[PDB]
Amino acid sequence: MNPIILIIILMTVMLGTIIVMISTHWLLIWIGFEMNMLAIIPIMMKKHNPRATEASTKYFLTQSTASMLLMMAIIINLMFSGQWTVMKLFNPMASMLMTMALAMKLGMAPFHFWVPEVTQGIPLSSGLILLTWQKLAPMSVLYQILPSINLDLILTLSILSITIGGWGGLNQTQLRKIMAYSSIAHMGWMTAVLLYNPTMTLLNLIIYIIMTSTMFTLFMANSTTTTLSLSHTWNKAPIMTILVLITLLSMGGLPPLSGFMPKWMIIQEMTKNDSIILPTLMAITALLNLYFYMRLTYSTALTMFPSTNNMKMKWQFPTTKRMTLLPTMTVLSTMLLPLTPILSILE
Amino acid sequence: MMTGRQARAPLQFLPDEARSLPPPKLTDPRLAYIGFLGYCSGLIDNAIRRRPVLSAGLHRQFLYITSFVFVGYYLLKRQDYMYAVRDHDMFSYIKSHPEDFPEKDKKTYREVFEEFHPVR
Amino acid sequence: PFFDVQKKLGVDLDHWMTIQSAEQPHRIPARCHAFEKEWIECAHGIGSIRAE
Amino acid sequence: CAYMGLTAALVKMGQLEGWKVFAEPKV
Amino acid sequence: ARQWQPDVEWAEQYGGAVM
Amino acid sequence: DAPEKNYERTMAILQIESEKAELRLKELEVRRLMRAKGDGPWFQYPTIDKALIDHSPKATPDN
Amino acid sequence: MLKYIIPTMMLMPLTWLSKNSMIWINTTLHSLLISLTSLLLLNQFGDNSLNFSLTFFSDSLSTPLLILTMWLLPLMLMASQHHLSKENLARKKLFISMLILLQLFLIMTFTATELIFFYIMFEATLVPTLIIITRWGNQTERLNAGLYFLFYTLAGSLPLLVALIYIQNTMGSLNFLILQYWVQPMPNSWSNTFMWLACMMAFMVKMPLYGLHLWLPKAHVEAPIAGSMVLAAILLKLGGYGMMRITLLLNPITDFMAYPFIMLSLWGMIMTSSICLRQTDLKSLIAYSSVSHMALVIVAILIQTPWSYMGATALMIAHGLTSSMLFCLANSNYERVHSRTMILARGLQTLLPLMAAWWLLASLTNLALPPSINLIGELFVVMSTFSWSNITIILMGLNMVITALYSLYMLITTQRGKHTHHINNILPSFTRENALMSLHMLPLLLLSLNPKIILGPLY
Amino acid sequence: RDHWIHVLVPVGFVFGYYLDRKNDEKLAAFRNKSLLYKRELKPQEEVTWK
Amino acid sequence: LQYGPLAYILGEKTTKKMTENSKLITVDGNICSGKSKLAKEVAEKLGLKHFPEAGIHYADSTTGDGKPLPVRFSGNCSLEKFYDDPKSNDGNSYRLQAWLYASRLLQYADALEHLLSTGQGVVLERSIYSDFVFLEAMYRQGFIRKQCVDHYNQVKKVTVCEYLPPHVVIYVDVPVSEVQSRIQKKGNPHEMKITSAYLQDIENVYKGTFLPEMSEKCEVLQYSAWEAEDAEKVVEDIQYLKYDKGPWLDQDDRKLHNLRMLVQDKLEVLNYTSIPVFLPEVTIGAHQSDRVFQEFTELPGRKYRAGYNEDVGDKWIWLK
Ligand SMILES: CCCCCCCCCCCCCCCCCC(=O)OC[C@H](COP(=O)([O-])OC[C@H](O)COP(=O)([O-])OC[C@H](COC(=O)CCCCCCCCCCCCCCCCC)OC(=O)CCCCCCCCCCCCCCCCC)OC(=O)CCCCCCCCCCCCCCCCC
Ligand SMILES: CCCCCCCCCCCCCCCCCC(=O)OC[C@H](COP(=O)(O)OCCN)OC(=O)CCCCCCCCCCCCCCCCC
Ligand SMILES: C=C(C)[C@H]1Cc2c(ccc3c2O[C@H]2COc4cc(OC)c(OC)cc4[C@@H]2C3=O)O1
Ligand SMILES: Nc1ncnc2c1ncn2[C@@H]1O[C@H](COP(=O)(O)O)[C@@H](O)[C@H]1O
Repeated sequence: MNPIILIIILMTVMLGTIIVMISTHWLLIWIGFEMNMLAIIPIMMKKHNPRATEASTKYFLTQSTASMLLMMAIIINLMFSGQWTVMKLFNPMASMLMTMALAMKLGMAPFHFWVPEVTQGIPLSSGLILLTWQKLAPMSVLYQILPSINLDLILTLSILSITIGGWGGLNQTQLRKIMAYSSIAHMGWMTAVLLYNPTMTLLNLIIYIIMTSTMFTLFMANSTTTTLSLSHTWNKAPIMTILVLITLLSMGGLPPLSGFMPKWMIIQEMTKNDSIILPTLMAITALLNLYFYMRLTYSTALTMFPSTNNMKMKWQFPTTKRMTLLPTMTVLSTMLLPLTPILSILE
Repeated sequence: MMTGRQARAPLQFLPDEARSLPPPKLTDPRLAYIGFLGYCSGLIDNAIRRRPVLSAGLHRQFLYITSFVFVGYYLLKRQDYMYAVRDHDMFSYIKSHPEDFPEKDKKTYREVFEEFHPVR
Repeated sequence: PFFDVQKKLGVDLDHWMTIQSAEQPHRIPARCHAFEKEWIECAHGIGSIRAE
Repeated sequence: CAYMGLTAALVKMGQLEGWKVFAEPKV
Repeated sequence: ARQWQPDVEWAEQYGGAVM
Repeated sequence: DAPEKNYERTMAILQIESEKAELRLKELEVRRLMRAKGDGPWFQYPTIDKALIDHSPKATPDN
Repeated sequence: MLKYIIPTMMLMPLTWLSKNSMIWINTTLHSLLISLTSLLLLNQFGDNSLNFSLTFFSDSLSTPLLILTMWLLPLMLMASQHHLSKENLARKKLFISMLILLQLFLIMTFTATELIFFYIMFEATLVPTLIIITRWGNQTERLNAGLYFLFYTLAGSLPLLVALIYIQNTMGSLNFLILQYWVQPMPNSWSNTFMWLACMMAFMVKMPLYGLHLWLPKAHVEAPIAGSMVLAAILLKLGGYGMMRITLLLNPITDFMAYPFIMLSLWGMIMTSSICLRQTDLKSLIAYSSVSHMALVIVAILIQTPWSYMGATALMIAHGLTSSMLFCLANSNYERVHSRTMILARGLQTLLPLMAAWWLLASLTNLALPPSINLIGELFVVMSTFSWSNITIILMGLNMVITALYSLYMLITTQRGKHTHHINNILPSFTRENALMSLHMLPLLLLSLNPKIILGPLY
Repeated sequence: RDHWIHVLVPVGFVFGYYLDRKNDEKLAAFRNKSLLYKRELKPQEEVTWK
Repeated sequence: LQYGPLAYILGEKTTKKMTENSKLITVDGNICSGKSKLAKEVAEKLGLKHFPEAGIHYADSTTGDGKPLPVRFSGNCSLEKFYDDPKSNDGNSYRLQAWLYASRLLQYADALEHLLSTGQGVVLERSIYSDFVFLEAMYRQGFIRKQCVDHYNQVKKVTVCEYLPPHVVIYVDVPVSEVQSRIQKKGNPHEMKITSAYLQDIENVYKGTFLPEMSEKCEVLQYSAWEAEDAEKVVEDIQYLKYDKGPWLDQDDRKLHNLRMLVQDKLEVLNYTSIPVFLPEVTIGAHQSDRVFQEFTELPGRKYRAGYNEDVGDKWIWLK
């Protein structure tokens, strides 16, 4: 791909997210999602292989169905309110359809069935874009319509996402599918605290984006897409195994790491509202994703591995890959918990 | 929660009334922890590119510490501002609604009857 | 997030198609112009909780 | 025999002490 | 006498499609 | 440290922590009442700006 | 407490900027200086605890555990420096850094004024311990222990987290100083029953409890010597410290919720002590002895009398020193015979007389020979449990037979009898090893002279 | 200094001790104000403790 | 980086340096074909940069001081011990073959980098398109197992698709009799142990597999030994070739830019040489891997990145 055209297409992805973030009219929200989808389709087809065409077709169909449901929700809002402001909705049917459509755009359960496939078919940088930047716009629309969001629907979608993201990644050896089920579980964690405190939703979104960006940047720095190729990293660069160690421990929620920061605050904002059972079983399910993270770093990151002779050629060359923001993102994804009251800047 | 407050003057990182609040000192322990995060970032940057960790790029580690302290100073100003706004709204709401926060009568323990549970 | 760029920069990107009571071409009223004007002037500034 | 019975006991005591699982937002 | 490490038998359990 | 120093330092610690605990309970109650009634500066979800209304004479009179 | 945290952190530039042949000497010297500094915490008062700041405080419960923690680091650096000789220098500094980080977590775990900072530091201590055990454990076979750590996370620390956030919402604070004066009685209800289990089961697994002790004769076996020393000496005692803090809030429901778990310990110390009579593995025998001694601390905390708390904290300090010395003796034979089998190397008093003297002294402190503080803690717990119920003395005294029985058996098997013929690499005792045994035993013997500094806040 | 590494922990002690004294002034809201040790100040004295 | 996407934005195109002399010419033959001078003779008649045939230590010649590293560091394999015992116990056959194939992949990446960055054409000896002609000739002799062939085909499938075939393949006809005559007249006591069926299998995988697949994607020039003595006729045949086959025709600035971004990242070229397939001929254990890695760190100039080694005399590291 021509780098000028790549810059233009990435600016169009960013422009669609910005149009969803800033616009007051529902048609411009829909336009921003259309622009974002239309622009992100070539980023997935960067390498031009049939897995990326399958992934882009599945992503197209899911985001197009979600966009049609979003426009039907906007249209029922126009029936029952005669106007177009991006605020609370004026019909529970529009509320249900827009919550369903945004759940399809995020990849929340029961519409999760594309997120492990599409992330598998596309490269690591486009999977980084999909799992970080493509979460910003529907969380903004959910942030603005929360007076109309049905609590039972958003909590059903949230805990279904957390259970399916927990019990879907236990079986996984592919790193992109582990990140995709982790995505589904974290979107459940973001949307369950949405009607209680949306600032903690934003906190979970930013800490998730930092940790996911750290993980995909380490994946691009090591060129590892599987568990077993990740095991061959200590004999090439030993620090990269340490960084995927501390960042995967952070994404499951170990104290005293920074990825313990959001969900603890989320539990802290769900017991204020007298919900005890729900964050309890929610973090019970998060213990399962932490547990396969601890298998996936105990059994296959710490204790050192059989290597191959051609690796001794790769000792003679350093990494010339641009590891952009990787030490900053690794420090922020691990050592940020002593600054836990920074969350007030997101209020 | 407080999104109707910063909707009258939107997209202000630090508003004008934030200048009525005491800014953090440069020896703020939060800001010192942020500078330590910058030093850790410089060490991880020399570690991932196989440089001498404590030796190479002292100007680069200096810009890491400088840039994290620089960003974190304004982040801590906004943090202190938002907790000050939270307490200001709390106190003005309690003052504007005296019926909802009654001065409950303070009883000393000579009138308070607590049930004694013996450990035996 | 709703980063209100339109009010911060003072530009009118899409406030004009938002309601029926806005300035229309050739001063065409909507059929429920008066009702929507009354409801908007009722609910203005009091927040959505008090408006409902 | 174990987890079903413990869960049914939890639902019984949620009926008794008033445990909310889909609790309405109050603060 | 030294520390145990993964052999081929331990390492091949993480090389398939599914765990 | 002197017993005076530890004693009075303990009293200052207890003052600060009792004030913080009372303020946390008041923060909970303020958020509860402002979500219930909507009459405070929090939970002010936006409505339509009434400055967007065209108050000009229109094409037809009955409006 | 900031005159202790900052030198412990300055041990990190001390261990990474030290010359390659000097990194044990420098860390041992400066950690011994920190352990000498650690005696300033003995400024305790008969009414008030020593309250440093909003974040840190120290009564007479936390103070001896702090002194034992700051004393344990030089001993771990001595014990673990032999079997890391052929290690990489950077990996050796990583080991020392994880030890220093574990001490750093512990010395502000015991001084935590507020209970969720206690929770953060409490569950922060598991990570450097985990990395020390699984990166330097010399073999790793943990097929059943993964599911048990999942059980620890499910039944333990997470209900504690939800319960502490609930107390934060109800009381408005988790400062232990505020909770001394704002404690409400926790009455009989099902909500308060699950509240009690949430507040207690994490610390029940950390002690460990009988039936929940399944991790401890694995994690002690699969660990290096410094990991086993810090598990036996300090990391079990976090459970007892946390119980003695959290049982303030659990009155009076504890007075009928203690009855199952007390049984689990009173019978449990009968079983695990008996289990020590059939151990092939010496390190597993010392592990089950640690369970058999922490059962008494569980009972003494749950019966919540003054004599029981005094005996429980004295037993915690004494058992920390004693069981750490027992693991160091087990390693001082394992570094020679390269197997943990207790019937392999016998008759070692014929070969190592001074080391057999150390085995004899650690056995006599293990079986609570008076006037040692093992016996003082054991005895005060037995007195308080006699005040609880006059029949329990049987279950005490029978334990105090079997506790003698495996203590001398461990002495008789390893040190007495006929020496094993086909083992000829039994070297004389290095001065490092005898220094390690003496720096365990001589503080343990000097604390018999002045035991009042290890009897807790209500001495 | 040829032995500049043996002053990391001890100065790290003293500085730590320094910060402890620095926190005591922030906890002096009841210096000579408790009901137990309230007393009039002696001549040539401004505080009862530092 | 020196070259990247910004240089392609700021105007550095590689059709600006793509003249008629920019030809990747590959010279191929049997073990003693005598083509070693012929390639060099092409490099003194067309003005091209000659690359010698990649041995075990070609990566050593590219990095560091250029001197060959010890065999425990680089290779862990021996050509001469392969000549002695081709059916060895320690698996030297396929381990040597895989190390040589990774060396050829590194050399071919170097050749495409030099071609795309300078515009100067490159003459190679037995490139990555002609390495399996040893492998199958080993596997027809039973020197290696079937799993080694499957592993080699996986590595070749994931590495050879990414590149472009050469412009010209020059093959040298030297039969097995003349090869063995030049071996006996050479004087290497290890090389005089090479059998006849092995050389015949080399020549059969030449004439039956390599050239019948390269005769479509490029232009073959098949010479005998005495007519390859004259470089002038070979160069005369090269300079009157009408290049109309192969994917060099549809090469714009974008495809050649992506290829140049591929070949300058040497770890990305060598990415799938050590694929996670634990084959015992190439599997090093964990403790030996740790030992040789900690010894390779202690080699002078190898501890850090290249501009960051005070022992070899790097200055101003604190400002770098
Ligand atoms: C603050 C100042 C205080 C000053 C006073 C000191 C207070 C006590 C300090 C520690 C006392 C024990 C020290 C020696 C034992 C450890 C080393 C060892 O084994 O050496 C063998 C070695 C002699 O044997 P060897 O023939 O040369 O070589 C070894 C053989 O190959 C093989 O050996 P072996 O089998 O032929 O002979 C071993 C034998 C084996 O004998 C036994 O196992 C029999 C012991 C049990 C039955 C008899 C005692 C029953 C209890 C009644 C007595 C205590 C209360 C008395 C008060 C009145 C009544 C209430 O053990 C002894 O003879 C040791 C005598 C002392 C035993 C103390 C009780 C140990 C039993 C377990 C705990 C019991 C409760 C706690 C007691 C606490 C006492 C304060 O001794 C030495 O070379 C001495 C080294 C220097 C010792 C310095 C002691 C002070 C250290 C503290 C420094 C800081 C304070 C400054 C004071 C400095 C004073 C000079
Ligand atoms: C309230 C919300 C308001 C908005 C808040 C801000 C949200 C920030 C979200 C960040 C999302 C970043 C997505 C990735 C970057 C976008 C462009 C991109 O993809 O760059 C990668 C680029 C691709 O180059 P290419 O040549 O295609 O690589 C293939 C490898 N041969 O190059 C590479 O592949 C090089 C390898 C390293 C790339 C690392 C990129 C890290 C980017 C994330 C930084 C951290 C997030 C920002 C801070 C937190 C913000 C929430
Ligand atoms: C295999 C996976 C995913 C995990 C589980 C696991 C390890 C590594 C090590 C161990 C382990 O299981 C635990 C079980 O229980 C405790 C409990 C402990 O404390 C409560 C404790 O403290 C160090 C240690 C242990 C085991 C231990 O050594 O990796
Ligand atoms: N399987 C193999 N058997 C023999 N030689 C090989 C093999 N693979 C590569 N070669 C190389 O090919 C060279 C022969 O080419 P030449 O330079 O003409 O002698 C040998 O010296 C080896 O370096």
